[PDB]
Amino acid sequence: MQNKQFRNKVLRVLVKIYMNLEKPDFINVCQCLIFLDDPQAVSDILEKLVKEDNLLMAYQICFDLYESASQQFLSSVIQNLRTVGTPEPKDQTLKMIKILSGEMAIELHLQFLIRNNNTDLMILKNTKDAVRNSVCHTATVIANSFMHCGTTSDQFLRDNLEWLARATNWAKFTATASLGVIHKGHEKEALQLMATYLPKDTSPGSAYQEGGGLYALGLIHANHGGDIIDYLLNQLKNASNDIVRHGGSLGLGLAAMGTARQDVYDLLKTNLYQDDAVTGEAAGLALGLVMLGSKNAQAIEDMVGYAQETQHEKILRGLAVGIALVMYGRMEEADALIESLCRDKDPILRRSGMYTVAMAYCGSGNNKAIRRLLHVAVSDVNDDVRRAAVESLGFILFRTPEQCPSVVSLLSESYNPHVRYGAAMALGICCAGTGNKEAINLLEPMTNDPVNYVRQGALIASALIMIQQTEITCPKVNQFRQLYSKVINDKHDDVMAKFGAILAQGILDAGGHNVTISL
Amino acid sequence: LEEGKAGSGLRQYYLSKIEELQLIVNDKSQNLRRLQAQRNELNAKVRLL
Amino acid sequence: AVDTAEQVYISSLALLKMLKHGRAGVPMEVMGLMLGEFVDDYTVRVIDVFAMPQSGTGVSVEAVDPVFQAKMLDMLKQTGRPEMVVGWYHSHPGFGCWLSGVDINTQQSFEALSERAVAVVVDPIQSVKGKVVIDAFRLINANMMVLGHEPRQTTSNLGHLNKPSIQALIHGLNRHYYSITINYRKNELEQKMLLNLHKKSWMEGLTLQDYSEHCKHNESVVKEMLELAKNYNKAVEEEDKMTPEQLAIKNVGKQDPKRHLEEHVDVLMTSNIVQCLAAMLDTVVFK
Amino acid sequence: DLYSRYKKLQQELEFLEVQEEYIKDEQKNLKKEFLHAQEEVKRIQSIPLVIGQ
Amino acid sequence: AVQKVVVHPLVLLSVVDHFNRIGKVGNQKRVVGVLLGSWQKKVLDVSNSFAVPFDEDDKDDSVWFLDHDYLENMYGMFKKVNARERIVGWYHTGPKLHKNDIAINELMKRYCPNSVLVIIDVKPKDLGLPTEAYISVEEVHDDGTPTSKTFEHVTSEIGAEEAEEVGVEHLLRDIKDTTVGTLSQRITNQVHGLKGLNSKLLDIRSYLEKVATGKLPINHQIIYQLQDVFNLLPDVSLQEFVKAFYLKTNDQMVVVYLASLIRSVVALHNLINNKIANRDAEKKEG
Ligand SMILES: [Zn+2]
Repeated sequence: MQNKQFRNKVLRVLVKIYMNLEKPDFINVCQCLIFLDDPQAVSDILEKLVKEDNLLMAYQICFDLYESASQQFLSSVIQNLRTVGTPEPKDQTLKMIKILSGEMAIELHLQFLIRNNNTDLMILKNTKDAVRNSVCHTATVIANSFMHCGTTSDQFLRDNLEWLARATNWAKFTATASLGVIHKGHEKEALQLMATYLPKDTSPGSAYQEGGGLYALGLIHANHGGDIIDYLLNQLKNASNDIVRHGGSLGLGLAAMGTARQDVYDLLKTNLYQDDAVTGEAAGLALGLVMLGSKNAQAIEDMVGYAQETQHEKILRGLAVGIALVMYGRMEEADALIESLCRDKDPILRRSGMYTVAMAYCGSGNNKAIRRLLHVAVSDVNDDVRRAAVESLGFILFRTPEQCPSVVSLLSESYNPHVRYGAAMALGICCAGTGNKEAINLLEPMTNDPVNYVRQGALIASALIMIQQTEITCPKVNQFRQLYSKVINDKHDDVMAKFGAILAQGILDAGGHNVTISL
Repeated sequence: LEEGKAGSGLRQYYLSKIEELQLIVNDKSQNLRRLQAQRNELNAKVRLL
Repeated sequence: AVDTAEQVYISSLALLKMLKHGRAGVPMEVMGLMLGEFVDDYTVRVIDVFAMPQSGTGVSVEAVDPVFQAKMLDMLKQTGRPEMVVGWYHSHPGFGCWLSGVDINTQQSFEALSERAVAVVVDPIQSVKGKVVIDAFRLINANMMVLGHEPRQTTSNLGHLNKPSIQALIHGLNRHYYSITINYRKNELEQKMLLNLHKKSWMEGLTLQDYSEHCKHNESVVKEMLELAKNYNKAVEEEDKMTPEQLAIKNVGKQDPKRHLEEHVDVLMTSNIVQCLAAMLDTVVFK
Repeated sequence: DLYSRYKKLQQELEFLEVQEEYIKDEQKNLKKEFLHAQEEVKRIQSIPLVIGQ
Repeated sequence: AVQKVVVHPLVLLSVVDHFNRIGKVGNQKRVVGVLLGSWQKKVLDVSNSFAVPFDEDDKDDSVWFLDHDYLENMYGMFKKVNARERIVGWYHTGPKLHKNDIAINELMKRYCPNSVLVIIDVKPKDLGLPTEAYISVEEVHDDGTPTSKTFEHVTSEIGAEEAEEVGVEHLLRDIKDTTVGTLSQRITNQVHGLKGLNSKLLDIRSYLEKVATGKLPINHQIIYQLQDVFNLLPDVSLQEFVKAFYLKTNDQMVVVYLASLIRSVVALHNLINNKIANRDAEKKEG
């Protein structure tokens, strides 16, 4: 549990030993460059690739450094490597060009993930048997987006058109967004596929198709290098009501995540200056994404100054996530900011302090914030910070899966159902991708209670653990059978309990058991 | 030598006594959280009332 | 054909006006009008709420005097109340908070101007003083019977809307008659003014007056409560003399619902007033 | 592994030590809620009532 | 005539509305509201109230603007909907008593009966009770000064009859009830010294300032009773009260025996179940 005051020096002095040896190792330069993130520690290894004249060894370090461990440090190292070389000349050019591409991973993932799919008629037929026209209509298409993610399988949605556009509401927006979750990584078939739906009059009666086209396009071009953002500014400049603003703000902000461009900041501010709660919520969600690591001076004070001067709540949660996601790596900085903003009279901003401190203290590097996290989880009378409290606890304690259920086992069966639900989200996020049974043996008391909240979060938390698990290792028959009885027992259950039930069933079937999640 | 087995040996034994203090804090957390489950179950019971 | 997820904002103004109007909520039918401002589609805020004079006819469209309504509204317009009417409220004592045919007819007639037409029915007559849970009512379109009833998004708050779970009125008359969620709002001026006002409402004038009253009543009046307290203590100890026989015979199962412990703990808490006020007398005697 | 158990175990020392003031907060707050709900269900019992058999 | 009054928090929350419907104009002066109540009984009971547009002048203090038609129309309609409450007086939100208040109150002294005056604070930072009932009666002065309107302080209490307690308790969900015992007693016994410290310390500084730097007679006659009552406790030698300390300390001994003995009775079930449960669960576990 280092404080980063000496770890970076110990690493930057222990990386000088392998360069003097007979051969350089990759595990130490990776495990150091994932923490120190210093430009002076990469300028040597990026220029030694030409001196060593070894092509095969650079592909691994380039693949994983360009893969993860940085976004803006990659945005700087791409031009640092762009400056090196010509403004073996013929080989270094194709090397430097082909290493920063990053689309080869999308091609191979699209290839094996295009030839490894496994679909069954029992799941989708069961969804059509349990589908309702009001609530779970979005659950069926979000589960279909989960199972058909990456495989671009629109043939399931090509069966009939009377099951999707039968109701003019947000269900079509979630259907087109779910379509954006189905296919991803397409520079021509995406925009062409969206334009081919109604290229007749250029006037859709339902704007949710256009808003879902912009939001879905932002889902497709997430973190891509061939962004169409330049065209998305001329398309967002068009005057439209709550669909180009909302869907265009979400898609444009997601596509411009990490760029820290002042242009999207300006047009985003003039997009939120209309005092509307929905386009301001999307403006906050986009501003938090695009401001990753920027830490603008007047932006935080402008948002917190914009918070208390309005009565809407969606603007307060949108700016809450907006000022929450912007805070990354400010452990030594946001102490007075979060400590000062913790005593605010607004419960929404009180949740924004914990959501903000969640990503700031990732890595279990601060045992102090938990004092006020659990202290406001138990002491405060409003259930908003109580159910929104322990998400930061799981986000900081995601390292150890065993230590979480020992301290959240009391929160499994808490006083109010809100701490039970937020604690269910905590068990869902802390034990995800692992095999710890300390939450699984506690899932049985969570799944039976007169309150539908703890049942919904219990089915979601149970759905986040059973993924990527074999039956011969652990007896999962209990939660498989009790999870399968919810879609047949939906007649005697609540309307939202079946929503979270089939929505929880779409988690295991996501991608046909091929794709998973990792923290 | 005679340090890792003797000096670090008594340091490890002192670490075992620290594990005894963490067993007092441990079982204090256990019985305090079980009594916490009793009060939570009673106040939750009158909440069911 | 479009619907959103609306939520009615309720401040302490309309709440306390519905509490005084509930004190004046005689069995006779009463009338009221809610005011506010419409900022967007899916939010509604009430600020101004007043009462209406009673009539022998009761709740009806004929009882609403347009020259009196528009007169009082104009007198609110010449003052610092630039808010238009947002709905009308009333009381339904005894027979439940549901709406009769006359109420849905005057609601249908009064909803021609405002598309929202918030309706609230307060009934503090049979409601206990423990909870003041109130519910807002809505009118559904008669042409929506073919399509879904309520295509309202954000189905999370319906769990909070499931608190009025009476098995006769909500789903006993839920056809063509639904409801909407209710939330509150409180700024720092109401929080500190009303909080310090209630703490002061439970405190003294100078806050030092009634302390010595009990500090010196411990020697005059509380002595009787201490002797009687010891009479209950001994009155339980006379059975606690018999307890070690049963506890010395069976030791299996519990048959007496009395605990004999927490009551004596409470007796000790009432007995600690002498200890806590002894230092108070030490301060009054000292300085 | 042998000498790493000390400093690795210190993280468990802090993780178990941080629960002290937490369980203090729960045991001091949940009884205040216990008397809140206790007096709330106590004040429901009112003197004006009907007598049956 | 009137010994005490009863003021409901509804009118003070209507002052919260006075601070809400301002509109951010920059005036925030002493907006005068028409106080309503029940003058029939000897005790005064405020149920609700309303306001009237009131504006003064910047330089000249003697400028005051009221309305008779608005008062007779709001009072006429309010009496038509509820005839159990009538006009009693008024109240201003200003923290300072200006000279023009005799002319402002004089209108409701002529047209209305004897009006009570209530001075409150625009900012709820004062720890003391915000409501002070000031009766508008003329008193004869001993020094020979001409008879003028005098504002005598009448004690006030903030209580709710049936519903406002429930509404306030539901809207707060943070305040606690009486709850006799450890916490509600020890909090008063901790913060009471500040509750008297801010009052006395806040008063005797400006008092001592106006002692030497004072003119325009402030009724120095009452200062003799002030220092007289202050000198009515001349540091008693505590000689006679020793036996009283033996009595209160003997009651302390009674609380000692009750605590030790009763807790010793409570130790029975714990110090028995700790053995009979652990040894039987242990011997029967395997
Ligand atoms: Zn009736």
